[PDB]
Amino acid sequence: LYVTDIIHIYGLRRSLYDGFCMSFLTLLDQKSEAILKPVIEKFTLGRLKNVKSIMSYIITPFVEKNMMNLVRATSGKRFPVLIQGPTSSGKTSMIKYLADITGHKFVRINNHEHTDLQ
Amino acid sequence: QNPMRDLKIEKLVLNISVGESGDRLTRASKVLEQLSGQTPVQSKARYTVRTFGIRRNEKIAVHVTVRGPKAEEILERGLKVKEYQLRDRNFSATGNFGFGIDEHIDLGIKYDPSIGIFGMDFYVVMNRPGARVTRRKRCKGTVGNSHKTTKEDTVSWFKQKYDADVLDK
Amino acid sequence: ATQNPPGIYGGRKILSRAFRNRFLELHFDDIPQDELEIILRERCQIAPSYAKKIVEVYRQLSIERSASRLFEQKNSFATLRDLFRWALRDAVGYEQLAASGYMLLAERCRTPQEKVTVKKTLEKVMKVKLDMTKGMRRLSVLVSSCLKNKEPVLLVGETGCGKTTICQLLAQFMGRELITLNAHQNTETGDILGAQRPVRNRS
Amino acid sequence: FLLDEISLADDSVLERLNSVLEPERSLLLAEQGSSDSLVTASENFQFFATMNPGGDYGKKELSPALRNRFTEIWVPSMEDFNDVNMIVSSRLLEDLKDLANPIVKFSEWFGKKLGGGNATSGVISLRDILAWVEFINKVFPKIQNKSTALIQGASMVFIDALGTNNTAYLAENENDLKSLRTECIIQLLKLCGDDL
Repeated sequence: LYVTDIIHIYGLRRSLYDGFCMSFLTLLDQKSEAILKPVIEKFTLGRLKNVKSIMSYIITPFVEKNMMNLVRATSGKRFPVLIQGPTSSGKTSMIKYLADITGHKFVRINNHEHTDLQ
Repeated sequence: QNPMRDLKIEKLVLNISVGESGDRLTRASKVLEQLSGQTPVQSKARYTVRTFGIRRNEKIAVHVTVRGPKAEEILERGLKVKEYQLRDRNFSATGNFGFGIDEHIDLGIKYDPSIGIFGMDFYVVMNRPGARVTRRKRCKGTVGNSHKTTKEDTVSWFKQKYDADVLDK
Repeated sequence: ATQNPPGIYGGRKILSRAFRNRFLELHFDDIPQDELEIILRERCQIAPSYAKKIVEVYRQLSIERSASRLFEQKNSFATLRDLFRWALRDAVGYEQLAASGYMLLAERCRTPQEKVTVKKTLEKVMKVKLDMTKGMRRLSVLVSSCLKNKEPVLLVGETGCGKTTICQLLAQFMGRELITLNAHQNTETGDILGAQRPVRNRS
Repeated sequence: FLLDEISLADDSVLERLNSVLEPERSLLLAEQGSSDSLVTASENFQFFATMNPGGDYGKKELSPALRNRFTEIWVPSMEDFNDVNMIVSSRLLEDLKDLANPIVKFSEWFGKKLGGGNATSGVISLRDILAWVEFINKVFPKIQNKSTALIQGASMVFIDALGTNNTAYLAENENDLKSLRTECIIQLLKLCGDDL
């Protein structure tokens, strides 16, 4: 559902690394992900012989470009993205800081321990 | 001998080089003003440089000269910053001396983010009574040999009152 | 979605396997000190000692004693937004950094032993960062002067130890609503909504 | 929002305060006047109140996100040389000022010994010293009445704070060498004779 998210006849051979690393390397809780992008990074490089014309508070460089493309496509495609990291590291500021670029609405909710299905 | 050949400070001259005109210079100026109470003076580039990005007559630096008591305050005040340690150079063969400080805040003076942070230098020129002979209009003279300020004599002066240290060989 | 790691914090439950297949994994770490050092420091007049010591001291103090299961004091916890409140209010450095930073991470301890090392270690970095009682009076002026300026101030400690003087003096000195409420063992989320409604007038 | 015992509550109460300053809303919807209408937004809703810690008896520990957003005031209990004496000197100055020195010396030592994890009346603080020092303002004019009343007034909660004065049962490797009231009652003979 990721490779079909972004269409190009040079991005199809480079979408395998991002699509295969978007759900596995960033979803890992341990340190067993440092040796899995070596084969995908070397296997998903320069291999497409083209056609298609390359057509369709603080502020960090990792959340203003490294989480905008994946967050915009993942949030616009219709998928439930999860924020993994420290408590108050900037996981709630990424949506509000990345929702000012496109026409979308963000609602910050604070759930407790009494949040069941009912 | 010694009576009347004491060793006053002639003048302290603080100086700010800024490879440009505009805001960043009028701010350097603002610094020197509030710090001296005297309105400071601007200096134009003497020739054009390019690798320094300046043109002849650009207005490139301000400075201000300060004399008596007020001089001694700012001297000591920035002399503090320098932990009362100069060096054996720093003193001229004609017996004056200077130092630089960066960060003009390390000597009173708040921050204000619409002002920025500038250095804190300034030379100290020393003399004795009767300096006027070499400076008035009529009968302009040069001061006698055994009256001229020297390096030895000024260092020893500094080492004394202030108590500060000289350093190096 | 958002939260913390299950392997990091003890007592946390893992997610479902059916919801893990349709859930996108978005990794988001904390910001750097270089991107937060330009915001904490107004201009170049304050110096880089405050911005560098504020991030270096908080980065080592926050990592040396977190609120997890590996750290000692769980009450002491700071973030990236906690340094902006202490850095933005401290425009004039010199001796206000220790008093303004002693009630941030050093005031989150239990006793004086946990605040002595944090206050001494955090206040000892100011002398090395720049080349160049008192504890109650240093926090009494900043707390009373910062309490009238706004902000959610919390007074933790023993009952009747001196937490009623700040609330009574601050509430009696300024003109507020005066919404006093005595919480007990049966004070849930309905106490605020039930106690906040028909208070002021409504008759 | 003045809250006294807000840290003594159980589950609930921190969800609204933790989302009223961070999220800017009153939880996940208002209980009164909710449904599918207007939402509860907070643009000018501040919060100012104190409370206790999470290490106290009957008190719950707060979250790191709710405690990291607000300024924590570093103010614990008073000392036993100026706080206990100055806080116990008021009211007991009309009776005996020489009997207020041994009352604050044995109240600070036992208070750090008798925890509140055992019984509900096992916890001590300023209420025990203030109540014990304010409840012993009217006694006899001799040293026997003041010493016996002052030494028998603080015991009402010292010897009554324990679950039992002594226990005897057939255990395996468990032998009681001393009681639980002898250690707290053996300091009265030395404190009553040392001060008085």
